[PDB]
Amino acid sequence: SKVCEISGKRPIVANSIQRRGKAKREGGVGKKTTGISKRRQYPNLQKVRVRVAGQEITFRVAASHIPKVYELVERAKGLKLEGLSPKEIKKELLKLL
Amino acid sequence: MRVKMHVKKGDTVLVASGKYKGRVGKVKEVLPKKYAVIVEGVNIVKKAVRVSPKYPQGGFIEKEAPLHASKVRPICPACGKPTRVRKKFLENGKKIRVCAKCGGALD
Amino acid sequence: MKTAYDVILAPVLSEKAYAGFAEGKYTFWVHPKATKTEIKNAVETAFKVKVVKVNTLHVRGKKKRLGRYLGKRPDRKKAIVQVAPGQKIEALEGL
Amino acid sequence: MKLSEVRKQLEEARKLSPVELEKLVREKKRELMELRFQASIGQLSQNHKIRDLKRQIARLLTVLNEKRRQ
RNA sequence: AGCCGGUAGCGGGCGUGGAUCCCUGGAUGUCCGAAUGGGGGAACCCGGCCGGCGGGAACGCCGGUCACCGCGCGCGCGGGGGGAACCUGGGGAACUGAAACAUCUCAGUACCCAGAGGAGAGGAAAGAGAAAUCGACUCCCUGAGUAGCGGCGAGCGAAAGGGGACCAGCCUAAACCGUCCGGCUUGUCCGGGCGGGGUCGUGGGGCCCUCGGACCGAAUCCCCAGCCUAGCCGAAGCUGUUGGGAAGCAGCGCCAGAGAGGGUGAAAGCCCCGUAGGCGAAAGGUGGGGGGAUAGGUGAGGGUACCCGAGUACCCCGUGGUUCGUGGAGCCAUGGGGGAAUCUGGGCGGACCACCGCCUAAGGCUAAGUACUCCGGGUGACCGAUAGCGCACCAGUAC
RNA sequence: GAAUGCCGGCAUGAGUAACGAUAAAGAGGGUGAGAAUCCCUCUCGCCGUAAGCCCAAGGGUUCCUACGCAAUGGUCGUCAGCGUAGGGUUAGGCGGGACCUAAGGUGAAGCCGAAAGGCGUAGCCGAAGGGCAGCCGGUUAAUAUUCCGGCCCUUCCCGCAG
RNA sequence: AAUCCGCCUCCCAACAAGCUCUGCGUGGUGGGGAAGCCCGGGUGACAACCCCCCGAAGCCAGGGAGCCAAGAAAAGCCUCUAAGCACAACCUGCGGGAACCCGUACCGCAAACCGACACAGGUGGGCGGGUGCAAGAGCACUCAGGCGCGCGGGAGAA
Ligand SMILES: [Mg+2]
Ligand SMILES: [Mg+2]
Ligand SMILES: [Mg+2]
Ligand SMILES: [Mg+2]
Ligand SMILES: [Mg+2]
Ligand SMILES: [Mg+2]
Ligand SMILES: [Mg+2]
Ligand SMILES: [Mg+2]
Ligand SMILES: [Mg+2]
Ligand SMILES: [Mg+2]
Ligand SMILES: [Mg+2]
Ligand SMILES: [Mg+2]
Ligand SMILES: [Mg+2]
Ligand SMILES: [Mg+2]
Ligand SMILES: [Mg+2]
Ligand SMILES: [Mg+2]
Ligand SMILES: [Mg+2]
Ligand SMILES: [Mg+2]
Ligand SMILES: [Mg+2]
Ligand SMILES: [Mg+2]
Ligand SMILES: [Mg+2]
Ligand SMILES: [Mg+2]
Ligand SMILES: [Mg+2]
Ligand SMILES: [Mg+2]
Ligand SMILES: [Mg+2]
Ligand SMILES: [Mg+2]
Ligand SMILES: [Mg+2]
Ligand SMILES: [Mg+2]
Ligand SMILES: [Mg+2]
Ligand SMILES: [Mg+2]
Ligand SMILES: [Mg+2]
Ligand SMILES: [Mg+2]
Ligand SMILES: [Mg+2]
Ligand SMILES: [Mg+2]
Ligand SMILES: [Mg+2]
Ligand SMILES: [Mg+2]
Ligand SMILES: [Mg+2]
Ligand SMILES: [Mg+2]
Ligand SMILES: [Mg+2]
Ligand SMILES: [Mg+2]
Ligand SMILES: [Mg+2]
Ligand SMILES: [Mg+2]
Ligand SMILES: [Mg+2]
Ligand SMILES: [Mg+2]
Ligand SMILES: [Mg+2]
Ligand SMILES: [Mg+2]
Ligand SMILES: [Mg+2]
Ligand SMILES: [Mg+2]
Ligand SMILES: [Mg+2]
Ligand SMILES: [Mg+2]
Ligand SMILES: [Mg+2]
Ligand SMILES: [Mg+2]
Ligand SMILES: [Mg+2]
Ligand SMILES: [Mg+2]
Ligand SMILES: [Mg+2]
Ligand SMILES: [Mg+2]
Ligand SMILES: [Mg+2]
Ligand SMILES: [Mg+2]
Ligand SMILES: [Mg+2]
Ligand SMILES: [Mg+2]
Ligand SMILES: [Mg+2]
Ligand SMILES: [Mg+2]
Ligand SMILES: [Mg+2]
Ligand SMILES: [Mg+2]
Ligand SMILES: [Mg+2]
Ligand SMILES: [Mg+2]
Ligand SMILES: [Mg+2]
Ligand SMILES: [Mg+2]
Ligand SMILES: [Mg+2]
Ligand SMILES: [Mg+2]
Ligand SMILES: [Mg+2]
Ligand SMILES: [Mg+2]
Ligand SMILES: [Mg+2]
Ligand SMILES: [Mg+2]
Ligand SMILES: [Mg+2]
Ligand SMILES: [Mg+2]
Ligand SMILES: [Mg+2]
Ligand SMILES: [Mg+2]
Ligand SMILES: [Mg+2]
Ligand SMILES: [Mg+2]
Ligand SMILES: [Mg+2]
Ligand SMILES: [Mg+2]
Ligand SMILES: [Mg+2]
Ligand SMILES: [Mg+2]
Ligand SMILES: [Mg+2]
Ligand SMILES: [Mg+2]
Ligand SMILES: [Mg+2]
Ligand SMILES: [Mg+2]
Ligand SMILES: [Mg+2]
Ligand SMILES: [Mg+2]
Ligand SMILES: [Mg+2]
Ligand SMILES: [Mg+2]
Ligand SMILES: [Mg+2]
Ligand SMILES: [Mg+2]
Ligand SMILES: [Mg+2]
Ligand SMILES: [Mg+2]
Ligand SMILES: [Mg+2]
Ligand SMILES: [Mg+2]
Ligand SMILES: [Mg+2]
Ligand SMILES: [Mg+2]
Ligand SMILES: [Mg+2]
Ligand SMILES: [Mg+2]
Ligand SMILES: [Mg+2]
Ligand SMILES: [Mg+2]
Ligand SMILES: [Mg+2]
Ligand SMILES: [Mg+2]
Ligand SMILES: [Mg+2]
Ligand SMILES: [Mg+2]
Ligand SMILES: [Mg+2]
Ligand SMILES: [Mg+2]
Ligand SMILES: [Mg+2]
Ligand SMILES: [Mg+2]
Ligand SMILES: [Mg+2]
Ligand SMILES: [Mg+2]
Ligand SMILES: [Mg+2]
Ligand SMILES: [Mg+2]
Ligand SMILES: [Mg+2]
Ligand SMILES: [Mg+2]
Ligand SMILES: [Mg+2]
Ligand SMILES: [Mg+2]
Ligand SMILES: [Mg+2]
Ligand SMILES: [Mg+2]
Ligand SMILES: [Mg+2]
Ligand SMILES: [Mg+2]
Ligand SMILES: [Mg+2]
Ligand SMILES: [Mg+2]
Ligand SMILES: [Mg+2]
Ligand SMILES: [Mg+2]
Ligand SMILES: [Mg+2]
Ligand SMILES: [Mg+2]
Ligand SMILES: [Mg+2]
Ligand SMILES: [Mg+2]
Ligand SMILES: [Mg+2]
Ligand SMILES: [Mg+2]
Ligand SMILES: [Mg+2]
Ligand SMILES: [Mg+2]
Ligand SMILES: [Mg+2]
Ligand SMILES: [Mg+2]
Ligand SMILES: [Mg+2]
Ligand SMILES: [Mg+2]
Ligand SMILES: [Mg+2]
Ligand SMILES: [Mg+2]
Ligand SMILES: [Mg+2]
Ligand SMILES: [Mg+2]
Ligand SMILES: [Mg+2]
Ligand SMILES: [Mg+2]
Ligand SMILES: [Mg+2]
Ligand SMILES: [Mg+2]
Ligand SMILES: [Mg+2]
Ligand SMILES: [Mg+2]
Ligand SMILES: [Mg+2]
Ligand SMILES: [Mg+2]
Ligand SMILES: [Mg+2]
Ligand SMILES: [Mg+2]
Ligand SMILES: [Mg+2]
Ligand SMILES: [Mg+2]
Ligand SMILES: [Mg+2]
Ligand SMILES: [Mg+2]
Ligand SMILES: [Mg+2]
Ligand SMILES: [Mg+2]
Ligand SMILES: [Mg+2]
Ligand SMILES: [Mg+2]
Ligand SMILES: [Mg+2]
Ligand SMILES: [Mg+2]
Ligand SMILES: [Mg+2]
Ligand SMILES: [Mg+2]
Ligand SMILES: [Mg+2]
Ligand SMILES: [Mg+2]
Ligand SMILES: [Mg+2]
Ligand SMILES: [Mg+2]
Ligand SMILES: [Mg+2]
Ligand SMILES: [Mg+2]
Ligand SMILES: [Mg+2]
Ligand SMILES: [Mg+2]
Ligand SMILES: [Mg+2]
Ligand SMILES: [Mg+2]
Ligand SMILES: [Mg+2]
Ligand SMILES: [Mg+2]
Ligand SMILES: [Mg+2]
Ligand SMILES: [Mg+2]
Ligand SMILES: [Mg+2]
Ligand SMILES: [Mg+2]
Ligand SMILES: [Mg+2]
Ligand SMILES: [Mg+2]
Ligand SMILES: [Mg+2]
Ligand SMILES: [Mg+2]
Ligand SMILES: [Mg+2]
Ligand SMILES: [Mg+2]
Ligand SMILES: [Mg+2]
Ligand SMILES: [Mg+2]
Ligand SMILES: [Mg+2]
Ligand SMILES: [Mg+2]
Ligand SMILES: [Mg+2]
Ligand SMILES: [Mg+2]
Ligand SMILES: [Mg+2]
Ligand SMILES: [Mg+2]
Ligand SMILES: [Mg+2]
Ligand SMILES: [Mg+2]
Ligand SMILES: [Mg+2]
Ligand SMILES: [Mg+2]
Ligand SMILES: [Mg+2]
Ligand SMILES: [Mg+2]
Ligand SMILES: [Mg+2]
Ligand SMILES: [Mg+2]
Ligand SMILES: [Mg+2]
Ligand SMILES: [Mg+2]
Ligand SMILES: [Mg+2]
Ligand SMILES: [Mg+2]
Ligand SMILES: [Mg+2]
Ligand SMILES: [Mg+2]
Ligand SMILES: [Mg+2]
Ligand SMILES: [Mg+2]
Ligand SMILES: [Mg+2]
Ligand SMILES: [Zn+2]
Repeated sequence: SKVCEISGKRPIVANSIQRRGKAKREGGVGKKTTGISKRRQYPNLQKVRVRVAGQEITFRVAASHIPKVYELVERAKGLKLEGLSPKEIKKELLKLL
Repeated sequence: MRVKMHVKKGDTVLVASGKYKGRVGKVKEVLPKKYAVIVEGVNIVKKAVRVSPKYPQGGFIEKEAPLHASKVRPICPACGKPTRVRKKFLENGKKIRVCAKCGGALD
Repeated sequence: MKTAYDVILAPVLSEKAYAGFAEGKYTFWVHPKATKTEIKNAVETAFKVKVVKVNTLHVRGKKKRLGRYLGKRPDRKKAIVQVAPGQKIEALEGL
Repeated sequence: MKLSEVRKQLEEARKLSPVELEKLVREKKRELMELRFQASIGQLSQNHKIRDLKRQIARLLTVLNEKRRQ
């Protein structure tokens, strides 16, 4: 319910538009709007836990960009990350974005 | 920045206006913040003084009341005439007041 | 720079302060932030005595007025220093 | 004090070392307290001497600060 | 040539050996405050470490230093908070209007929040849209209350084009080359960094052949005019008379690139301050103008088909933006799902298809013309103390 | 000329209601320009689980002394919590801090949220709770467990001995 | 980790004593000291300072019993040991030295606090004497102490 660490996708505001009536294309009088109210659309955030240089790293990422985490782990083979903290490993992965 | 004073203590001025118009006299004091000069023996007033240490017997003393600086006119020590004031740069070159009629210095 | 003469401002001139001279208790106006330990050093440095006791008290300024204008005198601090047996502060013996 | 005396004070002060300047400040702050004590018992008619001494002390501290900024 | 603020007095001092005062730079600058050693009920309190003071070890004082976060190899750089209005982004009402009311309106307004700076945004076409055309963006006029949108109600309301202001265009990613570093799955590897190369729509670039060998020039830096932060010079009138006072009246003059205006005892071109016209910076600030550097910029064929920005385009679902309220609904944006290709690729011209054209998405920057008025100045068929700012006065005070 | 308009001024009601507990006063002497109202004396009355004394809040010089009476005081005023000025508040042991923790607050780690922010074990802050060493008397116009006197005590530092 | 604490076993001690701590009394010593009378002070006075009774809700206290609704924390303190260190360090006695910051006036059931007022209202804790009334903090009077309430003088109708 927040922000994708890979894409930056975040909650957006969208209207909820309740409608009545038969559309004109079906031969009806037309659609009438019986209510418009704000709501939020959330990114499909999920957890992704990966091992990187012997350390466990967790990403909060939209389902759309789950493979983008694994690509980062691949490209992390050309880095020197041994002995680093997970917080420090995570910053190094995201720098490759 | 500073009050402009065409006259100073203590050159000799003609009093050209007011009840003492025509009097020539020396400038005892200049009060820039009032734009006023005191001229010897001009503009005399009768001030009451209380019986006191400074004035035993009390009664009245005589004060010189200030004159508005514009009422007064320097008298040129060279040609002895009342004059407007010009400015002249010497060779230093400091600047001095000079008589508008002739050209003598007023200092 | 901080010297003994920035800590000790003036003698306290009153019948209560004078009554203390006979015992070697001398009363000064001191800087309001000045500590008991530093008044001791300041008095010893300035008056060539040995302070064995220091009492202090704040003296709040009096509110005062000149017509329309209500104000306050500045706050002050008093110090009573006890000199070693036999010693004197001749500058205050004055009287 | 007089203008000539001030120039003279600054010239002499600018030839003293920091240690000598501190000892002079310390002595002038001593004399300043003396003036305070005298003023406080109504025995200092020449009260201008207080202001002059406070500004002497300020000039000395100014010179002492000159010599230690380099 | 006077001076020690408003502010006189007491009591004392200073200044042509140049004071007071005005401008610039510097020094000092308790405590609180982003407040940052720690704590705290802001302006108080309590510490560590190094050095100093005291007879000084206990105690205290003085100087230095010590928060947290980000980035960069414990070190360094940066951040924090404030600013009248203006600006952009993230959120975002209602009264009211529709003579009731729900879609609609008010309005993406008020307001909250984040951020920017002297501006901000935008910006160098995956544009427009019909001109066989135009050529970044911004801003003004106009197009136009048009086109359209709309319980087709109340109402809402474009763009192109034309006229103007200003004017300017650049840097990358990828192909390919080089080098350093490290992974294990050992090399024609893969990855990460840096350098070279490369930047486009008459498509451009790479690589391989082939011929051919100085002008440009910054938005960066240096210098300098110019300007700002104090200032200065500046023409020409006397007499009489009434009057407390002349500048009024009278006589006789004079100046004017100056007869704007304000003072002076009343009504003054010539008494004072000024005005016209000129002059002026050692120091700090500015410098868009002038000059100089540096950065950077630069060929033609032919072949090769290597590269040309991905969870992107694209389609579907849910919405927003636009004049567009589901409409025949495209375009631009994107929360969910599915999901390409590298020019014979792709997006657009209002469903869709064909034809004919326009453009080159998924990286970034970019002056000027525009907005505002805390501040300074100039000017009012603006107010003149119940007016004009809430405040002409010690007011965001008293209360 | 009217808006129970706005601001200010000034009337009427009117020398009227009232002068704030029905605990209560009288006289003599003094001071003074002035005295029912200030000071002093005597008599009278009222409170006395208070209407007396101590402490904590809160208030912030109202305390003490001198001088004064325009206003403040429901009258008067020579008086005063009022005007002007000078003086007055003294701690190793009392209270708080250089100690502890409570609710709660804050908050390394960590969690969450369009922004602002919301949580959060430890830790920290937080008292009228825990803890901690001073009693009696004298002195000032005004402070006193603080000054002084007598007799006691606590912590820290350094040293000696065991 | 522990020699401490907890648990098991044995010995002895136990409603004792012992060790320890507090209260009260005494205690070298230092103070105080009435009425009355003279002008807050002097005198009283070389003041005396003793006996008996009553007696707390306070103290010894972390006392005892009963009951159910089952009644903070942490530091000071003591003990255990770890790194370390064991010429140190800690404990005990003594001696010398050192001991900071803030509050302290005054009002405080009220004329100084909250109520626009010197307002019959509101304001938490402690002391609150004596006699009598069965008791009491009730009631009457009264001590110490504090007051007569900041308009009065007459009159004697509704
Ligand atoms: Mg929105
Ligand atoms: Mg919906
Ligand atoms: Mg339809
Ligand atoms: Mg149809
Ligand atoms: Mg519809
Ligand atoms: Mg989840
Ligand atoms: Mg998973
Ligand atoms: Mg998706
Ligand atoms: Mg997917
Ligand atoms: Mg001049
Ligand atoms: Mg005249
Ligand atoms: Mg004449
Ligand atoms: Mg000069
Ligand atoms: Mg200093
Ligand atoms: Mg005395
Ligand atoms: Mg000291
Ligand atoms: Mg104290
Ligand atoms: Mg204090
Ligand atoms: Mg003051
Ligand atoms: Mg000077
Ligand atoms: Mg001396
Ligand atoms: Mg002054
Ligand atoms: Mg003088
Ligand atoms: Mg000069
Ligand atoms: Mg300056
Ligand atoms: Mg600070
Ligand atoms: Mg701080
Ligand atoms: Mg803090
Ligand atoms: Mg040190
Ligand atoms: Mg000493
Ligand atoms: Mg030391
Ligand atoms: Mg320090
Ligand atoms: Mg911020
Ligand atoms: Mg902020
Ligand atoms: Mg800022
Ligand atoms: Mg917005
Ligand atoms: Mg809302
Ligand atoms: Mg509505
Ligand atoms: Mg409207
Ligand atoms: Mg309206
Ligand atoms: Mg309407
Ligand atoms: Mg309506
Ligand atoms: Mg209507
Ligand atoms: Mg209605
Ligand atoms: Mg709208
Ligand atoms: Mg907005
Ligand atoms: Mg607005
Ligand atoms: Mg935001
Ligand atoms: Mg900001
Ligand atoms: Mg601009
Ligand atoms: Mg910009
Ligand atoms: Mg931009
Ligand atoms: Mg481009
Ligand atoms: Mg037309
Ligand atoms: Mg609209
Ligand atoms: Mg045009
Ligand atoms: Mg223009
Ligand atoms: Mg152009
Ligand atoms: Mg290698
Ligand atoms: Mg690679
Ligand atoms: Mg490689
Ligand atoms: Mg490489
Ligand atoms: Mg090509
Ligand atoms: Mg450039
Ligand atoms: Mg001139
Ligand atoms: Mg002229
Ligand atoms: Mg005449
Ligand atoms: Mg004339
Ligand atoms: Mg004429
Ligand atoms: Mg003109
Ligand atoms: Mg004029
Ligand atoms: Mg005029
Ligand atoms: Mg005229
Ligand atoms: Mg006229
Ligand atoms: Mg004129
Ligand atoms: Mg000009
Ligand atoms: Mg000019
Ligand atoms: Mg090229
Ligand atoms: Mg070619
Ligand atoms: Mg290819
Ligand atoms: Mg592209
Ligand atoms: Mg990408
Ligand atoms: Mg869609
Ligand atoms: Mg819409
Ligand atoms: Mg839509
Ligand atoms: Mg339609
Ligand atoms: Mg549409
Ligand atoms: Mg094509
Ligand atoms: Mg295609
Ligand atoms: Mg498209
Ligand atoms: Mg499309
Ligand atoms: Mg299309
Ligand atoms: Mg198109
Ligand atoms: Mg079409
Ligand atoms: Mg085609
Ligand atoms: Mg196009
Ligand atoms: Mg430009
Ligand atoms: Mg700009
Ligand atoms: Mg611009
Ligand atoms: Mg403007
Ligand atoms: Mg202005
Ligand atoms: Mg006017
Ligand atoms: Mg007025
Ligand atoms: Mg006004
Ligand atoms: Mg008027
Ligand atoms: Mg103003
Ligand atoms: Mg005021
Ligand atoms: Mg009418
Ligand atoms: Mg009426
Ligand atoms: Mg009325
Ligand atoms: Mg009526
Ligand atoms: Mg009215
Ligand atoms: Mg009217
Ligand atoms: Mg009115
Ligand atoms: Mg009225
Ligand atoms: Mg009346
Ligand atoms: Mg009336
Ligand atoms: Mg009557
Ligand atoms: Mg009457
Ligand atoms: Mg009547
Ligand atoms: Mg009546
Ligand atoms: Mg009444
Ligand atoms: Mg009556
Ligand atoms: Mg009444
Ligand atoms: Mg009464
Ligand atoms: Mg009497
Ligand atoms: Mg009498
Ligand atoms: Mg009276
Ligand atoms: Mg009287
Ligand atoms: Mg009475
Ligand atoms: Mg009396
Ligand atoms: Mg009783
Ligand atoms: Mg008050
Ligand atoms: Mg007062
Ligand atoms: Mg008192
Ligand atoms: Mg008083
Ligand atoms: Mg008196
Ligand atoms: Mg009075
Ligand atoms: Mg009176
Ligand atoms: Mg009177
Ligand atoms: Mg008076
Ligand atoms: Mg009154
Ligand atoms: Mg009265
Ligand atoms: Mg009253
Ligand atoms: Mg009198
Ligand atoms: Mg009073
Ligand atoms: Mg009193
Ligand atoms: Mg008073
Ligand atoms: Mg006194
Ligand atoms: Mg003591
Ligand atoms: Mg304490
Ligand atoms: Mg300490
Ligand atoms: Mg603490
Ligand atoms: Mg704590
Ligand atoms: Mg955190
Ligand atoms: Mg919190
Ligand atoms: Mg907590
Ligand atoms: Mg602590
Ligand atoms: Mg605490
Ligand atoms: Mg406590
Ligand atoms: Mg306690
Ligand atoms: Mg204590
Ligand atoms: Mg004791
Ligand atoms: Mg007292
Ligand atoms: Mg006292
Ligand atoms: Mg004592
Ligand atoms: Mg030993
Ligand atoms: Mg174990
Ligand atoms: Mg064992
Ligand atoms: Mg005892
Ligand atoms: Mg005993
Ligand atoms: Mg005795
Ligand atoms: Mg006695
Ligand atoms: Mg007596
Ligand atoms: Mg007696
Ligand atoms: Mg006898
Ligand atoms: Mg008994
Ligand atoms: Mg009981
Ligand atoms: Mg028990
Ligand atoms: Mg039960
Ligand atoms: Mg706890
Ligand atoms: Mg603790
Ligand atoms: Mg070991
Ligand atoms: Mg032992
Ligand atoms: Mg000791
Ligand atoms: Mg301290
Ligand atoms: Mg208090
Ligand atoms: Mg006290
Ligand atoms: Mg007291
Ligand atoms: Mg008292
Ligand atoms: Mg009272
Ligand atoms: Mg009392
Ligand atoms: Mg009551
Ligand atoms: Mg009470
Ligand atoms: Mg009372
Ligand atoms: Mg009162
Ligand atoms: Mg009251
Ligand atoms: Mg009363
Ligand atoms: Mg009351
Ligand atoms: Mg009560
Ligand atoms: Mg009693
Ligand atoms: Mg009986
Ligand atoms: Mg009884
Ligand atoms: Mg009874
Ligand atoms: Mg009874
Ligand atoms: Mg009783
Ligand atoms: Mg009863
Ligand atoms: Mg009773
Ligand atoms: Mg009795
Ligand atoms: Mg009595
Ligand atoms: Mg009464
Ligand atoms: Mg009464
Ligand atoms: Mg009658
Ligand atoms: Zn001449």
